[PDB]
Amino acid sequence: HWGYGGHNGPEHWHKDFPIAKGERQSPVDIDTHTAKYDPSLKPLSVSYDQATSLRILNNGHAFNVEFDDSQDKAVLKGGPLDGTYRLIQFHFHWGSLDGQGSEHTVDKKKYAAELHLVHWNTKYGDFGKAVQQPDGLAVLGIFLKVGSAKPGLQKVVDVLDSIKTKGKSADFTNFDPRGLLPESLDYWTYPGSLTTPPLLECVTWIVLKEPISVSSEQVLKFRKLNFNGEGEPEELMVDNWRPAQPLKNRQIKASFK
Ligand SMILES: CCNC(=O)c1ccc(S(N)(=O)=O)cc1
Ligand SMILES: [Zn+2]
Repeated sequence: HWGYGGHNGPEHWHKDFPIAKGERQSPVDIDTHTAKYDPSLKPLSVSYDQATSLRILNNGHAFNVEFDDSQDKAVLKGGPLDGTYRLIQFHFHWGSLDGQGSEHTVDKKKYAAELHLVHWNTKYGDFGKAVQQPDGLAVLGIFLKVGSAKPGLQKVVDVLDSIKTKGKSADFTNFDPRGLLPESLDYWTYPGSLTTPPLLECVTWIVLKEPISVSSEQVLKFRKLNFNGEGEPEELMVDNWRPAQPLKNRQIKASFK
């Protein structure tokens, strides 16, 4: 199976998922000196007031906080998007040490982690149909740096002990994802892909410029998770990030001057 180990990591994925070498793969490096301000981009509308989180799952590659997406509760609109995108899950990618972990980079800088809030375009009816479309998904990406603690992250880190290994889940209701956002919603955007197999080219990426700060203790708790299942040899869940892929024939646009 694919992973981020010594023998099944990102450089191997193309053998089962040839789109790994496609034309709109993610993540990418964001060159802040080449991305152009686009005055036609609108403010992002993040409407998370009615979000309903349900569960948190260790799926062997990350942990996903899952939401009820059976109605337009938590939605993303505006920005570069046409239409309404419903929040289905969020997860993170992170490193074995603070100097790596993000998927996107900014002028080659790697952040300690990156949060992905995954949304699907409701014009396609369900998530599985949305991932087959070039405008099916919108993923809001937020960098994490280590410094002050993020109060709104602590409920997530304190449940992690209960989902240490692959296939474990826990009830996770009433979690408010607004507590994971930075102050500013200035962003970069470009067309890309899922960053894990099947690597489908179905994503409008929206990457916030302002990182959130998390504490060393918070990220250390992500790094105590396991990729393996219960009872199997322990492999810490660290360095679950794909490195930057070729930009090819794409432009990265900035929402801000
Ligand atoms: C189809 C099963 N895979 C997913 O639904 C999926 C969602 C988001 C991302 S990411 N890392 O680009 O936000 C990758 C994969
Ligand atoms: Zn992701």
